[PDB]
Amino acid sequence: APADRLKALVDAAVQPVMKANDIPGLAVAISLKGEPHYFSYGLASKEDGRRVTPETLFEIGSVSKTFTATLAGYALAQDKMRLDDRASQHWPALQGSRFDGISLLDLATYTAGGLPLQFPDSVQKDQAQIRDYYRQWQPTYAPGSQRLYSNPSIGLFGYLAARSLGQPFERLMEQQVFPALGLEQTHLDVPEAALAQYAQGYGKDDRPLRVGPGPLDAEGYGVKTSAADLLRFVDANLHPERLDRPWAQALDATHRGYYKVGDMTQGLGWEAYDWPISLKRLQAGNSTPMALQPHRIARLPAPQALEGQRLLNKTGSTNGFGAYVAFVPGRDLGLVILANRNYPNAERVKIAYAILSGLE
Ligand SMILES: *[B]([O])([O])[C][N]C(=O)/C(=N\OC([C])([C])C([O])=O)C1=[C]SC([N])=N1
Repeated sequence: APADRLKALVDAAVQPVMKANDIPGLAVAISLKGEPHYFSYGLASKEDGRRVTPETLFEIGSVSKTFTATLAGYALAQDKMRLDDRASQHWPALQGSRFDGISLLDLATYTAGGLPLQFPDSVQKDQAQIRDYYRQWQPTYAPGSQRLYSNPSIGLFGYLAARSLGQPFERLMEQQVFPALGLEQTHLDVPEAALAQYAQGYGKDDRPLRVGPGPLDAEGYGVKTSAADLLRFVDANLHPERLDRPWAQALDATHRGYYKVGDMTQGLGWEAYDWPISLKRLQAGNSTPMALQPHRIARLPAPQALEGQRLLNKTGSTNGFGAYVAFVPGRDLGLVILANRNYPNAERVKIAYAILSGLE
């Protein structure tokens, strides 16, 4: 009976949304009172008929920001940086720039003063171009005052966290972070031996789309992972105490809220809501206006623990893919939804809300 009821709940949430958004393939993974449950739908590749499984690799886009935040949490645990550091402390090229007056916290939480959603098209994936972009950038408004969701912002946060540890960002993730979290199916650069698992992404007229190189891509949006590995990461977030102590502290650093915008409390990577909350309010917090427009923040007088009666979440998108992760610390409940079409955030949240409501 229980396996039949859980399958009926997840199918009822997923199937109409896959049909309505023409999603070729979708993987669900659920952590429920310490047990994993997987539901796999459709095709990883339409052309070769490869089916989605819990081992299929998807692009998770900005869910990568929670991994970037975890690396910064490790640098914090090691006393190699502090969130109140000026950004230019960690990169001499930025000395004398406006990054002398911008904190690592500002970069991590998109409050540096109007760093845009993307690097401009004039900035290619090239160390000198990225360096020169930051050297010349000037805030539109005071650092710390307005949230503008931004790849160059948290990208530079990750880049500087890696500099504080004295190694390149991609090497630290591969050699230290993924192994510490027990993640063997999680990649910034998918090995040749694993390419057979890499789903195709789909856009307009089913154009094939896998993410191409971009400036600070690894830090902002570069992770490819399976539903099973991403649920292992959610389970690490639900139980940091099970990891070796520096890594427990690194995860805990991603569960601290600094300010509110509407119903959302901003952490490092994770965004949190009170739980329960209406589906419409969870959709609104993950809406296009929240992501694309500047919002004045309401700063907390001290950092707030993102635990208990809360939902922590993150959306992630690339041209071909749409991911969503959510978990409820105080209920030991976690959810991953990975798809190979970039379909609306509101639809991702609709699936998740139906599942989380029915596990409740
Ligand atoms: B992340 O996945 O949130 C980073 N997102 C992006 O770079 C892109 N869109 O950003 C918005 C519109 C905020 C979103 O909802 O993801 C992006 C990259 S390629 C593409 N089609 N969209």
